[PDB]
Amino acid sequence: AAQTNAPWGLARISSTSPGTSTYYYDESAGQGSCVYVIDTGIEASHPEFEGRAQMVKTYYYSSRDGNGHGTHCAGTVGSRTYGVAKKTQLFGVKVLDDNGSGQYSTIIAGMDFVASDKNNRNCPKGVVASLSLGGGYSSSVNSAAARLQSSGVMVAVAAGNNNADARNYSPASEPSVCTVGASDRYDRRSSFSNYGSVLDIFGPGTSILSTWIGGSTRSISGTSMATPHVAGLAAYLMTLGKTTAASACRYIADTANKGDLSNIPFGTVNLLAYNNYQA
Ligand SMILES: [Ca+2]
Repeated sequence: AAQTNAPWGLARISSTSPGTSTYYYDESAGQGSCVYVIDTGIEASHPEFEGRAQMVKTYYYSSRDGNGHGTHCAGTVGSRTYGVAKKTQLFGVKVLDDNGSGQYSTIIAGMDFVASDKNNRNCPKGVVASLSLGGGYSSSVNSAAARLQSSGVMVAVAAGNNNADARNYSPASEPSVCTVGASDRYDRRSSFSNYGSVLDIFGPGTSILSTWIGGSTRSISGTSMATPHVAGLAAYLMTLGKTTAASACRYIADTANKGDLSNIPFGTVNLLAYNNYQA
């Protein structure tokens, strides 16, 4: 399949080089997979989700996304126009309030929720979780992410937006999950992107168009935006078979565009998420 005039990040994920604008992908499009977006929620009624999104959990007085961040991330995973895996099922877990804040205890509860909740969902091709959030190093937060991964969920987490070594942030610093840095449309490391040995992969993160609340769209930037490209890619690859939750981060790294990004600090992987789709 070919989507013309796609957001640059989608085109990038299916290209051996930067500067094209058509997204190419296998028509299966993540059908039969599921992605949990653990964030401020998802506006499930957005036409871009086509009934494939739903809220499954909140820790606040509402499950509504009153921020937009979660809706944007979900859009990059699986919206019809702005998404990587255009046929995946999207499950919203609201661990962040409408200001985008959340206590680590609530975030941990959300991760353990997903590890159990997947047993209440139909995801024959596999389960992914996208965590576009983080804070300072916490062994408890890292351990929760590790449990989620161990339970059979492909966990993708944002590296963070501090232009610093991600070793000092959680869940970014958890070795067993897939830690995602951000790049721009000219294949530069995004200026805010964290880096370091704990990173596994980079994805498009600067000026990313996606869904927003009130049935709208907007372009924003962050490792928060890179993460759902990788989460969607994992879901897509899992329905193709290609890989599994336990192996998807390694597979994505194995098949990535290599050595193409600029301003990657010595010691950080130079790997850009790539679907290796041959039309
Ligand atoms: Ca990691």
